[PDB]
Amino acid sequence: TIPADDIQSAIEEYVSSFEEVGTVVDAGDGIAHVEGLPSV
Amino acid sequence: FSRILDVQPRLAILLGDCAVPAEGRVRLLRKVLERADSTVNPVVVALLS
Repeated sequence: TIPADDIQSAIEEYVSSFEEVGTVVDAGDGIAHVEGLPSV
Repeated sequence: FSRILDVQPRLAILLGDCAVPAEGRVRLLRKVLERADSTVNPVVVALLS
């Protein structure tokens, strides 16, 4: 007795529920690491 | 539930999102679970959530 519905379009019920600025985490000597910016 | 989670790992991976906040995660999760009531027990849902 398991949820064998196989209606994974229920994932759709959630997917449908869904300017980029990052932040310097460390810097020095001319190098900088930037957290964020998922689409660079 | 581990069986049905592994055999179609799409749902497994879309639950492995590290950076994404977990409120939508648990929403999605319980929701998919109590989509059917073959999981009458709620404490399983509490554990997994």
